[PDB]
Amino acid sequence: MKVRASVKKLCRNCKIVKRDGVIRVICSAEPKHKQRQG
Amino acid sequence: MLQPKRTKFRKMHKGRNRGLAQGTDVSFGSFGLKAVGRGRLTARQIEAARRAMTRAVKRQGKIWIRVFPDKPITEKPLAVRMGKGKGNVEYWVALIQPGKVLYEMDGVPEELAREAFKLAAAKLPIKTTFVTKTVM
Amino acid sequence: KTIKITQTRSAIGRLPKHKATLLGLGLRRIGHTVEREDTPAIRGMINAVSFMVKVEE
Amino acid sequence: DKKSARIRRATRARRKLQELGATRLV
Amino acid sequence: MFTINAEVRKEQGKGASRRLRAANKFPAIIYGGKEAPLAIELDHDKVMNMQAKAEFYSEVLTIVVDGKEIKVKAQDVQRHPYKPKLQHIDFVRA
Amino acid sequence: GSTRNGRDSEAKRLGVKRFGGESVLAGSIIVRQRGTKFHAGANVGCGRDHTLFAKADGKVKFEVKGPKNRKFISIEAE
RNA sequence: CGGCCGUAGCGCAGCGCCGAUGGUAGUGUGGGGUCUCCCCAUGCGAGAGUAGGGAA
RNA sequence: GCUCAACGGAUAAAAGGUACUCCGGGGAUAACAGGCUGAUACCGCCCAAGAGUUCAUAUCGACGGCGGUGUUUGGCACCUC
RNA sequence: CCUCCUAAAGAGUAACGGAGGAGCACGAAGGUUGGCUAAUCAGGUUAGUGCAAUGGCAUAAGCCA
RNA sequence: GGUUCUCCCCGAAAGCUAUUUAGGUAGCGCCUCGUGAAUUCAUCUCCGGGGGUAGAGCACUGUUUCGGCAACCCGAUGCAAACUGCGAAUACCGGAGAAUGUUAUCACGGGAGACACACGGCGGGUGCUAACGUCCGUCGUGAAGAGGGAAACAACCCAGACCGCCAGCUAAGGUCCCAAAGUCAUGGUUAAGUGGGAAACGAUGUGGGAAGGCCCAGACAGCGUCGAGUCGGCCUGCGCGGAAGAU
Ligand SMILES: CN(C)[C@@H]1C(O)=C(C(N)=O)C(=O)[C@@]2(O)C(O)=C3C(=O)c4c(cc5ccc(CN6CC(F)C6)cc5c4O)C[C@H]3C[C@@H]12
Ligand SMILES: CN(C)[C@@H]1C(O)=C(C(N)=O)C(=O)[C@@]2(O)C(O)=C3C(=O)c4c(cc5ccc(CN6CC(F)C6)cc5c4O)C[C@H]3C[C@@H]12
Ligand SMILES: [K+]
Ligand SMILES: [K+]
Ligand SMILES: [K+]
Ligand SMILES: [K+]
Ligand SMILES: [K+]
Ligand SMILES: [K+]
Ligand SMILES: [K+]
Ligand SMILES: [K+]
Ligand SMILES: [K+]
Ligand SMILES: [K+]
Ligand SMILES: [K+]
Ligand SMILES: [K+]
Ligand SMILES: [Mg+2]
Ligand SMILES: [Mg+2]
Ligand SMILES: [Mg+2]
Ligand SMILES: [Mg+2]
Ligand SMILES: [Mg+2]
Ligand SMILES: [Mg+2]
Ligand SMILES: [Mg+2]
Ligand SMILES: [Mg+2]
Ligand SMILES: [Mg+2]
Ligand SMILES: [Mg+2]
Ligand SMILES: [Mg+2]
Ligand SMILES: [Mg+2]
Ligand SMILES: [Mg+2]
Ligand SMILES: [Mg+2]
Ligand SMILES: [Mg+2]
Ligand SMILES: [Mg+2]
Ligand SMILES: [Mg+2]
Ligand SMILES: [Mg+2]
Ligand SMILES: [Mg+2]
Ligand SMILES: [Mg+2]
Ligand SMILES: [Mg+2]
Ligand SMILES: [Mg+2]
Ligand SMILES: [Mg+2]
Ligand SMILES: [Mg+2]
Ligand SMILES: [Mg+2]
Ligand SMILES: [Mg+2]
Ligand SMILES: [Mg+2]
Ligand SMILES: [Mg+2]
Ligand SMILES: [Mg+2]
Ligand SMILES: [Mg+2]
Ligand SMILES: [Mg+2]
Ligand SMILES: [Mg+2]
Ligand SMILES: [Mg+2]
Ligand SMILES: [Mg+2]
Ligand SMILES: [Mg+2]
Ligand SMILES: [Zn+2]
Repeated sequence: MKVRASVKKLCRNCKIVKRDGVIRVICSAEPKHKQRQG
Repeated sequence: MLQPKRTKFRKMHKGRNRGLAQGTDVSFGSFGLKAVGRGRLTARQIEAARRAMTRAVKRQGKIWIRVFPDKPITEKPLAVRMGKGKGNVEYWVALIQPGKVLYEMDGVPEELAREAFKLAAAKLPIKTTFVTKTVM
Repeated sequence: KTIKITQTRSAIGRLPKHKATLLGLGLRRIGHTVEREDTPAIRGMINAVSFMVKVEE
Repeated sequence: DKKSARIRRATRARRKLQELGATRLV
Repeated sequence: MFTINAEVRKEQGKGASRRLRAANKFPAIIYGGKEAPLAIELDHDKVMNMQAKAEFYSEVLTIVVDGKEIKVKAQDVQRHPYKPKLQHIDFVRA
Repeated sequence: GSTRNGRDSEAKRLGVKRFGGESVLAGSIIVRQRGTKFHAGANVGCGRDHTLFAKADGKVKFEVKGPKNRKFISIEAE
């Protein structure tokens, strides 16, 4: 999990999702691309 | 790093930074980076932004810097009291007002200019916007 | 013809020239109403302190 | 030039006579 | 070609002009020829879209004001300093 | 931690002493100046420090005159 | 000899020069904001430039 | 007849020490602590040149940018002489 | 003590604010009359002013007798 | 340091200049008392004035970038407290005219106090456009001013307390309960307790708007199928993350 103020799609398999008031990047391809805004 | 080669005087009154900019049109190139905010741009910031946009275009096309840092800014060293004369010149700034075209670019696709200026804008303390040359 | 002028706000904290204008109109306190001749000179005094008087014409 | 040079030569005295309000024999 | 609908301005000066632009309009002027200048107000978004076309500045335009059709060229444009907006346009009778 | 500045001279109270239309007595100074920013017109003298002064009683009059568009002060004898 | 002081001077409209209208900048007073700077009401309103004038 | 230049000129004529000290005063004014501030400091973040065989973002983060703390070095002299 | 800026288009206006000068010179470098016109490489004062800076200066206040 | 009864009227200053002067003092400024004198003074309107600030501009003094011809020169772009071929608002000086004002003005004389100012607004120097910092200009308040508001809070907002009233109307600020007054009306927005601490920057949060590209010649997604819209930028309202401190 990357915890950052700037969360972004890093590839075409990344998806932005808001869960429980938190912006997250989930990626099916790359676990390194998983991000949480914080 | 830009700096006047010579000046009449070494030190300048603080002054103020009111008003809207002169030089609000893309006058030289095809595309421009325009200040939306107000502030000071240091010579180091101008250079950091220049290097960023220049690398992004891989030295294709042409870049103009429309701003020039001609205002000397003094600072007092640490552990000195107030007064005892004005401080020493440490760096140079350009005063920026809203509307000022900061940089212009020609001889690249718009898409590449937009990317180059996005990378440059991230080096600057003032909000900016991408602009294109107009007929009138 | 005459006009009635009423002071609507305090003179406290006003500029010296505004206090001098109220004196020129003869207004003494909040709610004081004076009857004055309708002349350009009088209208200019009203204009100068329009924010703290009201005209009944 | 001769005329313009003479006009220059004339001016000071002429301006003085106007200052004095003198009737002038030119 | 380019049909601009306009109204004659009732008020002029800074106060009136800023009120126009707050209401999504902007002032303009038609001059030239011999007839006196005509101060007009235009709809902002309409003209802003028109003048994105390059031929707005080249070709003759028609300003329909109070029913009358007046043929003009764009002479000068004052743009907002940093927003994509028009402050003022000069039209010359042509 | 020291300054090489810190000097100035006394202010000289130059400028216009009697403005347009003011009634003056003969001798009255109209303007104190450095050089002839204003020039002496009718019934006005120019002193050694370029002071313009009234040579007659009357009203001060400012005028732009002549080919250099220079400022002249006169007294209209009144 | 003067008035006038570039619409008047140069060159031979090509320049100088003059110059609206509108908008913009600023700003007195009162009021307001997110107040390093702005905005609103009202009054005053450039400079530059534009149309035009112009060979006194 | 004055570099009476400390230039409205105390006298014609004048340097220091005191931790052996002393008096009148001042928080009108310093040293401590508090306060205000946050340049500096410390911590966090933005951009991503590049390093990382390859690959900016595992790890690191040049040139520059934005904050937080009150937390170092300081500024100020508001409280207490 | 002088000049400029700070100084908010009358005057004045502070700081261990920003920049420079004076503590003279000259019996002509003063008075007046007559005359004259610069830098620069055509130009038009971009020169000059006994010495700072500012304001002046062609009718010259500049240059010569 | 202290300076002892009462009431009534007026009411400062914390500035300039000089000072072996700087927390002292003197003259002037500002207070008071007395006397005398002009439409003397103020406000507004109109008229006569000089500006070189704000703004602007780039011929000049400097500075600055690009191009054409590394100088000059020509074209294009900016910058200036100590630049100005331009140039306000205001302010100031003078004149005229009303109305208003307990002469509000000036002179002379008796008596002073004061010459540590503070904060706030506006224009600035200094400092980091740091300081409840420092130094000027100017206005306001405190000082020397109570009352109401801003929880509390000299200096902010409203407002100037002669005395009495168990009357009434309002100002700022308020009206669910503490706590006086709308659980008021109509139309919207917000879901964050945002409101009620918030920056670069990040994001299919959500409202509004103006254009667009593609679409029953079948789009868009998913699997030729398929059967209605779909797509992503711009502008704008309100929110979200960014957000760690010691009883
Ligand atoms: C004194 N008063 C006007 C306010 C007050 O009464 C209170 C209170 N709680 O009652 C305050 O908190 C107050 O004293 C205060 O401390 C404030 C602030 O600290 C403050 C405020 C607003 C701000 C807005 C923007 C910024 C940005 N900063 C300026 C630069 F340094 C970056 C800072 C603010 C700030 O510090 C509110 C006031 C209200 C005060
Ligand atoms: C609600 N309460 C906690 C305070 C309060 O009672 C008042 C008041 N006047 O009574 C406030 O003003 C307050 O509500 C408020 O609005 C504040 C601010 O606005 C504020 C404050 C401090 C700040 C400090 C720094 C900054 C700037 N940085 C950069 C940005 F990311 C943060 C802003 C501030 C600010 O806006 C004080 C509080 C006090 C509040
Ligand atoms: K006089
Ligand atoms: K002395
Ligand atoms: K001794
Ligand atoms: K952070
Ligand atoms: K990798
Ligand atoms: K102590
Ligand atoms: K001689
Ligand atoms: K005294
Ligand atoms: K007295
Ligand atoms: K002040
Ligand atoms: K008071
Ligand atoms: K809350
Ligand atoms: Mg959970
Ligand atoms: Mg206005
Ligand atoms: Mg001086
Ligand atoms: Mg002349
Ligand atoms: Mg004009
Ligand atoms: Mg002395
Ligand atoms: Mg003792
Ligand atoms: Mg103290
Ligand atoms: Mg301490
Ligand atoms: Mg400390
Ligand atoms: Mg202090
Ligand atoms: Mg304490
Ligand atoms: Mg002055
Ligand atoms: Mg002034
Ligand atoms: Mg003073
Ligand atoms: Mg001589
Ligand atoms: Mg009293
Ligand atoms: Mg300016
Ligand atoms: Mg003293
Ligand atoms: Mg004092
Ligand atoms: Mg003071
Ligand atoms: Mg201030
Ligand atoms: Mg203070
Ligand atoms: Mg302060
Ligand atoms: Mg006291
Ligand atoms: Mg009170
Ligand atoms: Mg109270
Ligand atoms: Mg509070
Ligand atoms: Mg509060
Ligand atoms: Mg209370
Ligand atoms: Mg009621
Ligand atoms: Mg109740
Ligand atoms: Mg209800
Ligand atoms: Mg909250
Ligand atoms: Mg937030
Ligand atoms: Zn991914």
